[PDB]
Amino acid sequence: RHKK
Amino acid sequence: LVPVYIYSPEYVSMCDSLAKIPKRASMVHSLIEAYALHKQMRIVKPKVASMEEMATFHTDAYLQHLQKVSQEGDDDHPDSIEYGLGYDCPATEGIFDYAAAIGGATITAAQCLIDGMCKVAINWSGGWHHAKKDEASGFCYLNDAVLGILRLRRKFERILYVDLDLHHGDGVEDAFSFTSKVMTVSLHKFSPGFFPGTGDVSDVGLGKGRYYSVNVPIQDGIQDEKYYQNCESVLKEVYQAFNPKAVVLQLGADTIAGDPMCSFNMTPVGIGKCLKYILQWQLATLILGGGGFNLANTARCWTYLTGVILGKTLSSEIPDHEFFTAYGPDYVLEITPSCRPDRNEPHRIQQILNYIKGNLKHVV
Ligand SMILES: *Nc1ccc2c(C)cc(=O)oc2c1
Ligand SMILES: [K+]
Ligand SMILES: [K+]
Ligand SMILES: [Zn+2]
Repeated sequence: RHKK
Repeated sequence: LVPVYIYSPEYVSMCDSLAKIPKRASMVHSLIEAYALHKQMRIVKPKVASMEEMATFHTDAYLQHLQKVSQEGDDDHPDSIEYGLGYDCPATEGIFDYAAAIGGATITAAQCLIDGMCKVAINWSGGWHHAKKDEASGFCYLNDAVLGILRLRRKFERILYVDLDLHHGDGVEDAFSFTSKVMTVSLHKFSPGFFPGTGDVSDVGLGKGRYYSVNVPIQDGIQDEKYYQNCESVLKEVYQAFNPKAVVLQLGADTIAGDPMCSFNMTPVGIGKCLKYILQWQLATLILGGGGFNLANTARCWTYLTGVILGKTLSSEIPDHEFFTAYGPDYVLEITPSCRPDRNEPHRIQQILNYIKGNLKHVV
């Protein structure tokens, strides 16, 4: 999971 | 033969409520209206997506959780983290109504294309391509793009999805990863640590849908000419091999110079050329927005692109309107690229292109  | 323009004052007000892009929908519409382009299009009021329509892609468990935290505004629900709600996708009050409005708007545009009312249908407030069936992601709560494609499947046997957003269209790709009825093509920044982190050229889909997913990894600083020539070559091979009957085009403006994300270095003209190449196919085409975090620039881009669809040359000077003061200090439609290098090596670009050509040979 990445942060946008 | 006149393009459809999805709009209603209630719809724009709804889209204005997004925390990540406040008032952007109004700015986009007002600039289009200021250029009097809405008079050259068929304005269609969008309907709200029903639970069942949304359930064509999203799970009931997710939709019910989304609706639950929406009515409350509960940003502290113990289940929200696993459902993708958090920093990127906060549980804003009425967020379910917002997402249902956007989904329905794209479905409405798709229905207009099915009914033969138009050849081009436009929903600039749509294009939320990160959302998965049971998870919000990257400012996307509901994947209106997928919903639109599923609606188009009623009439069109093969659908081509083209994603020119800065980020990888992972949600749309994942939705159709196992099918050959829909081909996804995403041009995006691909670099470790950059959202969403997926979409390498080696990603081609799974099972029966193998080779029916196309990814074009791109580095920082790419400008109009290199981007278009790279986009044209890929789309040319894709069109030959896949032979689509309908096109869904995501045009996120976060690739445009001036965007705070400061990755690509595009102008709306470069994107316009990609758009013109697709329109040349003369297929039923659903136009979506997406990213874009320099609001005035995003309005500049999508207004210019609207003119491209209408085949009109817009005045260089921004006409007076509600948000005129936000267009300083030059107050012109054109956008100037930044003075930073293009990190894309020409040999790597050709290398990626040849890899894609190799993959598309399996598409028969
Ligand atoms: N993913 C992402 C990146 C940057 C952000 C800022 C600067 C503000 C915000 O509210 O959310 C962001 C999300
Ligand atoms: K993209
Ligand atoms: K696919
Ligand atoms: Zn984006």
